[PDB]
Amino acid sequence: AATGRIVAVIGAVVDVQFDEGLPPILNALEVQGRETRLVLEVAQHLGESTVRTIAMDGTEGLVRGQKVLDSGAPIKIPVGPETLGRIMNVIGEPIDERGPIKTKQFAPIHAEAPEFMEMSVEQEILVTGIKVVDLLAPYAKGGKIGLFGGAGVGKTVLIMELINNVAKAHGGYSVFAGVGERTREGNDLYHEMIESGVINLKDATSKVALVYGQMNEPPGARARVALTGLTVAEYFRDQEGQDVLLFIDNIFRFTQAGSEVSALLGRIPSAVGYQPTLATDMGTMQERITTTKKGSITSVQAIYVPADDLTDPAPATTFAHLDATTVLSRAIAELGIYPAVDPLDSTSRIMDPNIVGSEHYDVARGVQKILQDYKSLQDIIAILGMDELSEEDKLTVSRARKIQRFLSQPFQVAEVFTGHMGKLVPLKETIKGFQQILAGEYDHLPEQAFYMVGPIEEAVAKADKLAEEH
Amino acid sequence: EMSSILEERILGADTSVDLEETGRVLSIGDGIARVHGLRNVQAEEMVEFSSGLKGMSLNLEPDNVGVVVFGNDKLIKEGDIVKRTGAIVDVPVGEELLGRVVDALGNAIDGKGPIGSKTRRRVGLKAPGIIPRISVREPMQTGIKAVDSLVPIGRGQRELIIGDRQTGKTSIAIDTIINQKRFNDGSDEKKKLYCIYVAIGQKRSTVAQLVKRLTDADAMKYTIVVSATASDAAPLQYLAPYSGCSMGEYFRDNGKHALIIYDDLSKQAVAYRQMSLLLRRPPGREAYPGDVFYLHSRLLERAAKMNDAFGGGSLTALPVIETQAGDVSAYIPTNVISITDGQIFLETELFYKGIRPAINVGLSVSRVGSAAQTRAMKQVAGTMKLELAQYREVALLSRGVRLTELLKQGQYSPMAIEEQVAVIYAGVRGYLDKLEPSKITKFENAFLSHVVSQHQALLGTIRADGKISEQSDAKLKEIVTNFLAGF
Amino acid sequence: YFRDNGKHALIIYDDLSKQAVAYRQMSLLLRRPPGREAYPGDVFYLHSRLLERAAKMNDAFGGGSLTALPVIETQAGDVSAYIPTNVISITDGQIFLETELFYKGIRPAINVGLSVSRVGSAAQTRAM
Amino acid sequence: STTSEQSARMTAMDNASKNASEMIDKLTLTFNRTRQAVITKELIEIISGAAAL
Ligand SMILES: Nc1ncnc2c1ncn2[C@@H]1O[C@H](COP(=O)(O)OP(=O)(O)OP(=O)(O)O)[C@@H](O)[C@H]1O
Ligand SMILES: Nc1ncnc2c1ncn2[C@@H]1O[C@H](COP(=O)(O)OP(=O)(O)O)[C@@H](O)[C@H]1O
Ligand SMILES: [Mg+2]
Ligand SMILES: [Mg+2]
Repeated sequence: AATGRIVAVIGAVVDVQFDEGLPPILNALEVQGRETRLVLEVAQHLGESTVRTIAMDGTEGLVRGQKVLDSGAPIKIPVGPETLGRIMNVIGEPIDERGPIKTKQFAPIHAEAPEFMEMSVEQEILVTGIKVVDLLAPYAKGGKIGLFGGAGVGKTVLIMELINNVAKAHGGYSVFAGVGERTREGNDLYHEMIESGVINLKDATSKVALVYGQMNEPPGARARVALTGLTVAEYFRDQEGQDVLLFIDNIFRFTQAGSEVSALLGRIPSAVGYQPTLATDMGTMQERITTTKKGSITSVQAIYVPADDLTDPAPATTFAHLDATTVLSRAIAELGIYPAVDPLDSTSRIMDPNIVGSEHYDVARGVQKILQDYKSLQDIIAILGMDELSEEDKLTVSRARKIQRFLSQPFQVAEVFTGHMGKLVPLKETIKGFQQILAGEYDHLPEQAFYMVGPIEEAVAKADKLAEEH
Repeated sequence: EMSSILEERILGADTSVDLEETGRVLSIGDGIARVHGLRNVQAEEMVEFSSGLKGMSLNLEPDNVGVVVFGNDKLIKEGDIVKRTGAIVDVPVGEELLGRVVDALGNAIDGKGPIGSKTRRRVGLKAPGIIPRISVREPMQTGIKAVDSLVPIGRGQRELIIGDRQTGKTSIAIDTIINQKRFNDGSDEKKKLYCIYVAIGQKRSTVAQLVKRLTDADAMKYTIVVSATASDAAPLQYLAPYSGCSMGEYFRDNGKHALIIYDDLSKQAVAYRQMSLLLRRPPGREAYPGDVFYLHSRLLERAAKMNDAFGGGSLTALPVIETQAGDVSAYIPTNVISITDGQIFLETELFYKGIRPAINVGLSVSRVGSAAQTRAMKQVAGTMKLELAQYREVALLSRGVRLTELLKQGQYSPMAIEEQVAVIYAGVRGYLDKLEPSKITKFENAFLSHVVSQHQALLGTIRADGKISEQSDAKLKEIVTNFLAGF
Repeated sequence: YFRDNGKHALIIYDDLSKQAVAYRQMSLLLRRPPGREAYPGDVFYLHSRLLERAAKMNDAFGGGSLTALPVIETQAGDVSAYIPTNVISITDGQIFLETELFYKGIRPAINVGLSVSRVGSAAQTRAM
Repeated sequence: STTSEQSARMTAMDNASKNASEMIDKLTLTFNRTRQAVITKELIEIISGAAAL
């Protein structure tokens, strides 16, 4: 096809001048004369038969005038069941040293979002075994979830506990896309999925496909790897009808990489410093991760929050794309409460009495009401002390602290930190325990009897142990 | 000496002349040189200016080349000739650097002559992928009781040392470097740790005194010091961490174990912000460029632990971050917390209250942690951590006070793992619950001297086995009880 | 003119905030690079080289003087805004006026806890 | 009881003033942080507006 010449190299932004046969936007171009395959994705047409492109790998060693070849199609990755148990990078090459991925078809990573007449409405609660999640913000089968959190508050531990519970109990070809995360964590996940039998290195019956572009990758790879994993999941949903799980961690890195290349594309910076096209990029990417009438994609996404802002344009823009947000807090994690989910900031769309039932709904609303009352009291509690509160106020503070402690839970993936064995509290135990703590059936137990327990039976047992030993 | 000049300095003197490719400086300013020419120069290739300076070809543009000047742009004028070197920016690596102080480009600044390096390695290489790595298992001993017990560090890890100014971060790194002497002198060559100390934006006098502290402890013989101090150009303070990281990747790739300290990364982010703002790039939060996260993450991602098919080496990174007023929710602190595998929070309240090292045990964490402890240290430190959590909950109480005073340590005093285990054992079994607190340190001192002067056999058994067996358990029990009766 | 001829003058600028605003507009329209709150770089210079001409000449030069009473209008009592910062760092003291003390019947509404005069007591009369 | 109430009141008001000053210090830290961020944001607005000409 068409051949052109590099005319400018600035970071990950390469300008390529074609003499004839200009390539459409979003096409893939192969730089000629390199040891490893370097792919440039067309982003703009500058005129003068020049295009501007974003490089999917490093641009060092590139010389002005180097040959570039046009592929005639966007980045195409192999899609199919043969991707299960394999690791592939942003451009579909296997990075697990197990040979080529011999699939029958390749899909472009740029596609159109499903139409409005394909949207599905069904809303069925997805039980995760986590107390605060299943009580205050239940997830939904086939709904986008999203886990917001600052730096080091429990995003990856929570996403791995969700992986364990849901993905292991599942039967529908999970997919994991590591976007701008630690390569160490990717190796850990690969090997803990090899040992658990979810990835089968021989006699291939795997049920998870991994796609990884990590912190070490240039901005173009970190900006398109989410689309690559998204494409794998879209294949599993549409052309098989399967019920896919899709885990994305971390998806703020997509916006951040767009912001890193936006300056070099010559665009006036928006607010904060992000690209002017933040919301529409997030929309074109996030509207493809969706359940249709053809298949179901349960999408859990970790979302980094820069400097613990939550009003930074990237988290603020992500909020509108999710059905059940779970917001972790640093102030809570400094109290020792894990998972550090903020009870008064995590929402859900199925938190509706006509879906979860009046029992669940009323218990959740009461828990949130008592926690809100405690928060509003906290200021004069810490100024004057509790000795000045009303007796009803002392009761609301007591029950609120107890509910705080009961919301925490030891995680199976956190035995290395908690020392306790991981508990998986089913839904009715959660509802009943919290209903009882609300009613006042435990006004005599010490508050530390609820910290890091399973169901309320373990709380009463821990209280008995504390009372007898001490 | 006279013939030390005609040595070969004249005969072998590179007095060649070759057909070189050149460019001409159009405009020097803001530490960036717009250069005309260099048609075949590569992106990120090192060029050499007329004054003997060096630069990196950052912006290949249609009509000019933007060159980042590694030095003072005072020595560059418009019209200067700029030669290609054909080599993407790289630094000398090898074992010939151990004992040498160098600047960010690999040039010796210790006056001991040239580094006899035979290998060069690029500063901007890519970190290893997913397959070359393997989980952290081997302990990286610091010699500090608090760190080695509660916040263990393995080989191949990234552990942030974060805290305000003058809270003992450099002291922790220097003790970690001094502690590796007991391993580097031993026989097992899979426990030797070669240390690297990159000093960025620091006072040059402080770096000289650091090299002195390392030479007095005879730790320079296995330590590289890369120095890009406060008066050096911002591009040099930008490059220094990657130079040090390549010097450490040399050991990581050849089946050896390196440790690297970046002191600190906040100053490298400040230098990169200077360069970015002088390049008219859009400033984000706190005027930092959009890719300061990438700046630190492509660097701290090269600290890996290879598997036994890729050599089995490692590279441990201890990046340092200085917070303002104890704010950890700032931009760059949270960036590096997002990159690393844990933190060591040093506090000003603890440091001012005589608790040194002022490690906040409740906030310090090590995501890898347990997988890289010895068995004996694990045995005693599990109970110690449980009791410390109990004590901070109620802030038993006397046990907690006893333990926290047992965690104090002196500067330039890294303890072997056996002696830390002995002290923590004497603290965690209760054997000074009734000794009033202020004598504890004294007791500790005396106690350990006892255990090292007379019971060397028990310590040797702990060293050989790695665990404190039931036999050694009762042995240490009678030792500590007999001493306490004597004390 | 009066200072250099043995006489004594007293000049009031009412106020310097609006002079700084006029200069900011002028320079912004001359395309000069803006700084904090779009003030130019030398806007400090602007006032200092103005407020430094107020001096007390020794008797070898005539013995005259020129006293300056520049006025500054803060916003919500913010005295570390850019222009108040500059003019506070330039002058030899300040006389703080407060709305809250204005309405408490304290008139002139001089907040004495904040009002400063570094060369004050040396000028005061012996009786006072 | 009169005695043994003025004492309790004195110590309680001591605790109140101490806690109030602790909150004052922490809120002052946050205030300085916020005002620096505000200055930065307005400067970046002015600069990005000047760069579009
Ligand atoms: N473990 C310790 N025990 C006792 N004193 C200590 C200890 N560590 C440091 N100090 C003392 O406190 C001082 C702190 O110096 P240090 O360089 O270690 O802190 P820092 O975090 O690096 O501060 P800076 O930003 O200035 O480099 C040391 O000079 C030393 O005198
Ligand atoms: N469910 C939990 N129980 C106990 N500790 C936890 C839990 N989740 C997180 N943590 C602690 O918080 C730290 C940060 O965890 P992680 O999720 O990996 O950080 P990040 O926010 O970058 O994803 C962990 O190292 C762990 O010590
Ligand atoms: Mg994460
Ligand atoms: Mg230091």
